Parts: sequence; C-alpha cells; structure tokens
Amino acid sequence: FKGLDSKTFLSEHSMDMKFTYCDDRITELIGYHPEELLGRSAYEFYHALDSENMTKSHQNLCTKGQVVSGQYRMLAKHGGYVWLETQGTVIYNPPQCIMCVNYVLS
Amino acid sequence: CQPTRFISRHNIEGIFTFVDHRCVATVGYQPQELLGKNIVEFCHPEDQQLLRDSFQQVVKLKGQVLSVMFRFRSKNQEWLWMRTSSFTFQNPYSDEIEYIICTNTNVKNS
Ligand SMILES: O[C@@H]1CCc2c(Oc3cc(F)cc(F)c3)ccc(C(F)(F)F)c21
Repeated sequence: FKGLDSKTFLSEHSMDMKFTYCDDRITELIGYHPEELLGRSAYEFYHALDSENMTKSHQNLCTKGQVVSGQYRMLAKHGGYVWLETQGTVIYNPPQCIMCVNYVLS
Repeated sequence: CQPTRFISRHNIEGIFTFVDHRCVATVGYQPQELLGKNIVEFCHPEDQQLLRDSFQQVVKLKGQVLSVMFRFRSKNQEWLWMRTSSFTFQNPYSDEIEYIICTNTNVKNS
C-alpha cells in the first residue's frame, strides 16, 4: 500500500503535449527516467483504447484552460499499462505550457 | 528564446516543499537551499505582503490559476522580476490538505 501522495507526480508539457519536465517520482511508479521523456508527446504513451478520449480531454484543456482527464492507461517502461488520472492546467503568460498533476490509480 | 522557469510546491504558509532543479539557472540557488524556507524570505520587502495575500487567495479560488509578480533575491543577491503562476491541487479521493503548485518565470518588468 503506497500513499495517494507517493503515487502523484508532476509533469510539464509544451502545447503540442511533449514533455518538458517530469518529477523523478515517475521512475518508482512507472519505470521512466524523466530525461528519456523530454521531447516526446504524451500521446505516444496512451493505450489505443483511451486515445480518442485523451484527445478530447486535451481539447477541453486548450479551450477551457483546465481539465480533469478521467481514467486512462499509460504504457509502462517495462511492458504492461498503469492506470492514471490527470489534472491539467494551462499556464498563460502576459499559452506557455501545460502543468499536469498525475495520479496513479492501479 | 527559452524562458527560464522552475516548478515548486508549497504548503499554504508559503514554505517550499518541493523545488525543480531548473531553479539553478533561474535564481541560482540549489533546490536544497530553498527547501524548508518560505518563499516570502526571498521576496523584496515592498512585495512580501502581496505575495502572502496571493498565497492566501489561491486556496479560495477552486484550483483556478493565480498569478503574481514580485522581486526575488537571486543567489547573486540581485532582485529578479518573477512571474509566479499558482494553483491548488487536492486529490478528490482524499480529504488531505490542499497544497500549492507553482511555476516561476524570470520576466521583464517593462
Ligand atoms: O494534453 C495534456 C498535455 C499532456 C497531457 C498528459 O500527459 C501525460 C501522459 C501520460 F501518459 C503520463 C503523464 F504523466 C502525463 C496527460 C493528461 C493530459 C490532460 F490534460 F488530460 F489532457 C495532458
């Protein structure tokens, strides 16, 4: 039994969904090293059956500025899929990036 | 050009609880020189009260973004203009106390 907290990590993304930053915490939970994530689109990581829904969550996010993804599977570094739920927030300056708070369900 | 910016997390008092290592290029401190201290300690005295009231408000705003501009004292002891954009996060599976997620960018005042 890990905590809710010990299963939550942040990521930051450019507007095209590529990772620009990730907490080291993701390693423990999913196997990725943040440095191997940077420059890759988050889309690369979704299970195909959650894909169209994440495309929609992304649309609600760009237009409304904040979204709650609802349940999705992310391919894990060493095979299989982890369940997540993400809160996204767009940070606008004077759109500049997306901040994601990611919670691992499974 | 790429803006300089780092992510931090804070309790509702302002105390740094997590600092992203991009802080070194942005304000010059190591993360461990920031962890455990209140962000108001690095703030210019004309800006401290605005920043304290920003932290107080962000929790009333339902997870929406609150933004503030203030002068932050770099490891050179120079005053840098920071735009801090913040929002609360609270895992809706719990009734744990919300904490504050920040992005912090050196911007121009002009
Ligand atoms: O489109 C934004 C931008 C990137 C992203 C998102 O990325 C992640 C995808 C993963 F598989 C894992 C992760 F930690 C973040 C996860 C969720 C969303 C959200 F906001 F739901 F749309 C978004």
